[PDB]
Amino acid sequence: PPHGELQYLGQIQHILRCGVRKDDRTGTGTLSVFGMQARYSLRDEFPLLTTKRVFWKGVLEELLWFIKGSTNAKELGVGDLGPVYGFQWRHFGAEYRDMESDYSGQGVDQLQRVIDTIKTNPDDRRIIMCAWNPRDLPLMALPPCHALCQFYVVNSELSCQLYQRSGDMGLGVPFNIASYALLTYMIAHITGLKPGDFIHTLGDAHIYLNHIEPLKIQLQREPRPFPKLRILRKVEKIDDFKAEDFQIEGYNPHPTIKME
Amino acid sequence: PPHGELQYLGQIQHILRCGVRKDDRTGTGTLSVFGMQARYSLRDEFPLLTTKRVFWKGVLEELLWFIKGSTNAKELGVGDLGPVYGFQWRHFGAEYRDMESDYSGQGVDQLQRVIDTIKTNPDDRRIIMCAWNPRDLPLMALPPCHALCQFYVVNSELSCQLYQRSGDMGLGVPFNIASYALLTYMIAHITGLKPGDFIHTLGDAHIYLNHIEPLKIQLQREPRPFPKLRILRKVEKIDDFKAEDFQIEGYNPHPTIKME
Repeated sequence: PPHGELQYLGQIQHILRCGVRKDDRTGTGTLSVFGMQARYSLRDEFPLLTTKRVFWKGVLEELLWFIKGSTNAKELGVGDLGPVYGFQWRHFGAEYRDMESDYSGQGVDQLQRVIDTIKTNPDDRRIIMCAWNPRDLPLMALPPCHALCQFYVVNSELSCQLYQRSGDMGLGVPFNIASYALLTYMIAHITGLKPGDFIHTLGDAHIYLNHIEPLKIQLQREPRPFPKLRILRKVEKIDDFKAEDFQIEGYNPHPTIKME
Repeated sequence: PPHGELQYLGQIQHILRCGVRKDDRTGTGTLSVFGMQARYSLRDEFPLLTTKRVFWKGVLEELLWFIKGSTNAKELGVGDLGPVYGFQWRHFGAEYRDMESDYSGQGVDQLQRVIDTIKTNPDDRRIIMCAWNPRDLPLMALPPCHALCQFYVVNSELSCQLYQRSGDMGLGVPFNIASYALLTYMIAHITGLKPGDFIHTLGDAHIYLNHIEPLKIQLQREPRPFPKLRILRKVEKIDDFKAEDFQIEGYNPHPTIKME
């Protein structure tokens, strides 16, 4: 039964060997492969990658920030931004005044809707929440999402598939694996389900040119067993979670790699 | 270099062996796996599956119908429906009167937008068109799409990833592989690119209980080389394509299997 992180490492190795040169928005070079997918078990372990130390404290704090629906840059330590992955998760489509305003009952609450659907119809094939890159929002009518998150329930287990239209394999991907796995753990918890799988799918999976040498070194590292994630308290509403409620156990990573 | 159809067949075999019982909307039973992906080359071949005869005539005619943006059931042979995968592809968000009405310049033209972005910025990570199941549209505010299609360009090749939130593996999937491969061929053609890969990703990948025995028989069949798809004329606008313009060559399928 091979370690899940071997998928991530093989994807890296695949982009290095077979990726094509392609520029991003800013004209910065990448090696790119289109279409990738990996599956991480959430059953009695937590996919916090071990071939480098992943910034767990930042993962947790930024997810809790997003769950608050905040547009206050200063509320997050790891300023009116307008809409961001929080305002869209909790107040989807509501007309935005300022970050201090009262948005209660305004717009679609995509996150509460996912949780309520899990509890009203676990078979539903439509348990879907999307996030937008803020910069796309004024660019065009009906802009595409950056990321779509689909949940799935069978046998009292909650799985999650995250589809991102692009994925920065060196910096963003390890961080997003941990972030959506954590979201799945929180949702499973409040809905009385057990976490099942996290599945990560990408469109443009890329490695920035300046990350090649650090990733080549990362690839020489053998994964250690994944840690465990324990929630320390019985928590009722998704808004009630605090950073204090979570303990990562048995995390034995290789050293930090700075990318970038 | 294994035949691409071996992916489809292994996915079938995987759901039969490892799928969990799960009911659909109507309470009809399936075996289900969450999260799957396969990649089909579009380079000098066309992924029209060969372990059964796929209804190519219907694939082509229904795609041409969708591209017209029609809501006239009778215009398709393989009645005012309101919004359907055509009205959303061509007139996304426009207020719908009746099927005979003039919708020119009304709503977002997702399909023309994809084509125009390919030609104005081939590096764009946002070349995305979505489709909705008509029945979801009045159910809630901001309903989830049924399917998201992302295009990708590198080295003068056009690839396409289709993510569907659920996929009926026996009936719908072979048909959708051919449909999006064909769309990729048409778009590649008008943008002066070569088709690259079609990547098919699913959320709830399922086999209806009544399809088990026919699929078990299908699995005993060896794939033949894929056919070729030739476009017979130089075509300029996506609206100009006619069924007459397309010829499938070298298609040598095993017999039709009726599912259901």
